[PDB]
Amino acid sequence: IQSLTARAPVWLAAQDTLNQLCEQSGETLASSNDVTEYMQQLLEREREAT
Amino acid sequence: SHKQLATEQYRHVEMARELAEQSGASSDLETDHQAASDHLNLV
Amino acid sequence: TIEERVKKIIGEQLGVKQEEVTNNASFVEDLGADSLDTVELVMALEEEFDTEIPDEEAEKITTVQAAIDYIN
Amino acid sequence: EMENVQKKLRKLERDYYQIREQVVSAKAGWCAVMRMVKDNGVERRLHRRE
Repeated sequence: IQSLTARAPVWLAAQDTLNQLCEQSGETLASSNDVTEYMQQLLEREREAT
Repeated sequence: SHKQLATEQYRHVEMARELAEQSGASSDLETDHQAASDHLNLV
Repeated sequence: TIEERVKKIIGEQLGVKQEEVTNNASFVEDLGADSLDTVELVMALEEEFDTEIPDEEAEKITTVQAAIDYIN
Repeated sequence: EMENVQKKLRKLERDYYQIREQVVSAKAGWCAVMRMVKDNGVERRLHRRE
């Protein structure tokens, strides 16, 4: 319980930022690799719009 | 603590009852031993 | 009648109106009240009727109807 | 001694009674606030669960 309690607030802050970020986008993220692939799609849209 | 106190009250009453019986027995024994002391003096 | 107490208090403790609660449903999941909210509801019921409900009996009120079943 | 503990039980019982009124009266107001807050504030803006 002490370990979990020390860990909790950081995880909660991270989750709030993540939810805000993915909701700001159209697609919902679920993993590190998923975030990376979304990076790549973002780059492609940059270089088309430009 | 409420239920514990109820149970403790019940047990306490039981012990008091058996001690009352021993008190009565002690009075009876005192009667008998008074007679016994009288008998010793008579002999 | 006297049940107006329960069917009132329930709403006042859960944000729903008097008629919203259905006897078939369950407080734990079908009313949105979590563990803390259900504890508050049962304890408010205890306060209103100036009585006591131990943990074992108190845990048997997950359904809407039970709130009156133990009362009447 | 046990009779005096019984009287302790009575004192504790009235303390419990006080606490119980506190709890129910507090919920009565929680109800109203969470009714009004549903104008999208509670979603994530006010509920800073960190």
